[PDB]
Amino acid sequence: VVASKASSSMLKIDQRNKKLNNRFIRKAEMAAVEKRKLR
Amino acid sequence: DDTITTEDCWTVISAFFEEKGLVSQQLDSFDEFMETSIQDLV
Amino acid sequence: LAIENLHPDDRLLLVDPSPVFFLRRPQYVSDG
Amino acid sequence: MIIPVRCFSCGKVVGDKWDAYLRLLEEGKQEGDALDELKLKRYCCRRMVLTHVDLIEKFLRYNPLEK
Amino acid sequence: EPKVNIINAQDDEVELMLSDVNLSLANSLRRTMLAEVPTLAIDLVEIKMNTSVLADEFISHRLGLIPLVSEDVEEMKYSRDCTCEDYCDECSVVLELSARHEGEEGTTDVYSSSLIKVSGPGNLNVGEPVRRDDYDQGILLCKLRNHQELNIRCIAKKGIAKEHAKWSPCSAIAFEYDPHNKLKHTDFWFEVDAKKEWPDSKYATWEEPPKPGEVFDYKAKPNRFYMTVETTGSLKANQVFSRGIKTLQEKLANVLFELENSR
Amino acid sequence: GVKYTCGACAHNFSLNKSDPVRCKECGHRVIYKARTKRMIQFDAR
Amino acid sequence: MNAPDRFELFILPDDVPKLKITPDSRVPNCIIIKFEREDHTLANLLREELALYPDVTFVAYKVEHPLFANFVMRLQTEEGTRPKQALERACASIINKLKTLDHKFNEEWNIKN
Ligand SMILES: [Zn+2]
Ligand SMILES: [Zn+2]
Ligand SMILES: [Zn+2]
Repeated sequence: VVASKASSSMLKIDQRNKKLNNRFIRKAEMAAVEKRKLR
Repeated sequence: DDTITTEDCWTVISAFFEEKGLVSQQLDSFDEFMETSIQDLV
Repeated sequence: LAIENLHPDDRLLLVDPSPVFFLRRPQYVSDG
Repeated sequence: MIIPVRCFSCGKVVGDKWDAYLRLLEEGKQEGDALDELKLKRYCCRRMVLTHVDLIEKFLRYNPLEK
Repeated sequence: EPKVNIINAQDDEVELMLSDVNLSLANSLRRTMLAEVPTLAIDLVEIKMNTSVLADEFISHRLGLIPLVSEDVEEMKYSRDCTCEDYCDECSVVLELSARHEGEEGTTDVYSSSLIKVSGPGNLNVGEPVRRDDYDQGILLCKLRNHQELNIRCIAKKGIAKEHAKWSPCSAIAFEYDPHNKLKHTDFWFEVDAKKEWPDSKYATWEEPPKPGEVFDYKAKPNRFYMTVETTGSLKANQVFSRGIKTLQEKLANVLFELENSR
Repeated sequence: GVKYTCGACAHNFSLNKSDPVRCKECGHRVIYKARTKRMIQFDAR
Repeated sequence: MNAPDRFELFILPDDVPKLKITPDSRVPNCIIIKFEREDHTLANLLREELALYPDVTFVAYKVEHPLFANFVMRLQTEEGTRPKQALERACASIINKLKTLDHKFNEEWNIKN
């Protein structure tokens, strides 16, 4: 393929952002559901 | 086990769209046609 | 190490002079 | 398609900060922190860089028509 | 009687305070700096070859928006006021860009630093594209892959932002007066309490908050105006301020000349 | 007299209004006219 | 297709005067001035300068349509003074104010640099 440097950088950014989203959004949702449950 | 969050549901939906796509019904119907229907009609 | 590895009392010393579920980090390739 | 030269709302030159923005995102900075580092204070200018889609990279993958 | 006080000063931005002036004068100064200070910008593009993936008018529009150095643009003439044939050295600056990708792999970026000044006014500091540093590459113009070339010749002319926004020296002019709302020029929307639902101004500490037992002063007028002028690099901030003042003076003098000539 | 360009291998050639419309070297059936020589000017606005 | 040329906002035609003054006979000592190729920038400045003069009893302006670059001013003065003289005094006063403002700005910039 011989990918460009900008495209490879964007791919690395996308992988990091996907991992960070999958952690943080799931943790926030768990905190919200436990708070709604304890009420 | 552990509970299932909304993010897990979106992971399952992502699996669905990774396997099927958005035009799977058209392609599957045409493939069924070409594979068997012409022979059966003949 | 990171903020998590910091002691909780020292974490309490970091006072602004929590993430929310509806602020996603932007992507470029998406999925599907 | 390619990063606009000026901000639509106020006209600040944002066309010289795309590669630096990608570099900062590569280093692990958050998008808001990266925009802060590039001195984009008004949210009109932050919108220009935060919501840009680089379509020229897809257009360049087709073979040239003249050689 | 008018006074000027400067808070922060930089090449590309100045934050000042105007006092003992009318609101109309400050607003007219803001409008003049936004729309009527002349600069230099590319206006005609001759395209000799363009085999990139971008349309010709796309690249021409991008070229128009590149800020050029306009320090000596006051000594230049307007193209329609020049008696010369076609374009000469006293009403235009000629720049040339030639880019190509060598090799069969990779991509080449075309930056505004690749624009080369070929001709212009003798000993005037006009025409060169603005650059923050010596190692800065400038504004991204295009991208080229193998066997794609760009070869253009541009003509920079003098103009004002009234004709097209590419000639504007400023980006945004912050403008503000009366942070504590003593003149009651605005009526604050609220749900419970207006005081704690509205953020404080950044100049709220520059003025004494009104006393609780004070009564409304109906004889007061706006007196102190805070403004920040941000430039695109084509001119320095002090140059923009001085040339705005000069442009307003020239407009007023033209009105006075028309009045005296009317007799 | 008139220049062309192949749609596949980007090869340049000429036609005399009597040859079949084909690429000389790779035999593609799709060819494109070359850009004119007249002056092209834009107003950068 | 029907868009006017952008330079028409500020370039004055050869046959169009920059300034046309007619009297307003309804009230004494009033004139109507028509400014061509001008907008709020000059109008508001002149109006709010003239409104502070003791011998000026009425001053106003209006831009009839935003698609045409012109405005019309109405000016009424006392019996002793003529409105044109008041307009000239206002122009000279604003020029002097801008001159001292520029001087003080240059002084402060030199001090702080
Ligand atoms: Zn902006
Ligand atoms: Zn000339
Ligand atoms: Zn061929």
